[PDB]
Amino acid sequence: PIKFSTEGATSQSYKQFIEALRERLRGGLIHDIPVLPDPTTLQERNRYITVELSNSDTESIEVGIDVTNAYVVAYRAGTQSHFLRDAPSSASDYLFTGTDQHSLPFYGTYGDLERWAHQSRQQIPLGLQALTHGISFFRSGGNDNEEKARTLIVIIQMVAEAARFRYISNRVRVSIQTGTAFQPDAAMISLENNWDNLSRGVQESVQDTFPNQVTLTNIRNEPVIVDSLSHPTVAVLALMLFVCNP
Ligand SMILES: NC(=O)c1cccnc1
Repeated sequence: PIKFSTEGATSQSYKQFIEALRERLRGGLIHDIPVLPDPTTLQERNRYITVELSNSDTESIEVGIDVTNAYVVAYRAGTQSHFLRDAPSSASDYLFTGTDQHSLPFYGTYGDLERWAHQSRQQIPLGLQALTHGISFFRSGGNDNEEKARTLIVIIQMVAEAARFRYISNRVRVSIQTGTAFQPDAAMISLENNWDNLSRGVQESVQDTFPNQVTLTNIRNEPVIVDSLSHPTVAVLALMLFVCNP
């Protein structure tokens, strides 16, 4: 059980949490870049992990994560757990099996979460206070589905996206260090939207060239063409989705 506490959290305690998560998720290396396990050769008993997100010794939740794609597929508060509508069928066989499991009304995608939250990622603040607020809300068991979706958007980005992208983990680090919430910039959003694109480019590459060019967006809304392993933005990839072996 990997843990992160918001009580007196620091840039360092958050970084160590993300590092521990990255170490558990890594299935291997491709072109020196960590990659998640190949789902087709992964044993189901090794597929799902739990992360504990706590505000104090008395207030904590857990999130269940699919190691094949780093997706949050479920969360738990006490004796009750809740699974995303499109959770893999096997997720509930391994996660929170000693709870009453419930199906959430929305899919775990940004598309549906943003629809249910009535807010885009760009509009939802991130940082220690947003995470603290979300932990309390899930532990309280409130049935507001709009806030459930917003809370997952926060957790997903501060946990899963941070694990995937050094840019995002560092941005959240800065937020905790400075105690200043932030909204995801166009660079952060573009990375989230192109994780599988970048992973595929790296792994299908030939002579350091991506079969297909990936188009990212930088901080100032300008397109940045990415078609090779040497491209500076490629360094921000901490964990890749498995697409194919070389
Ligand atoms: N459900 C998730 O963890 C998720 C959703 C969208 C993008 N990345 C992760």
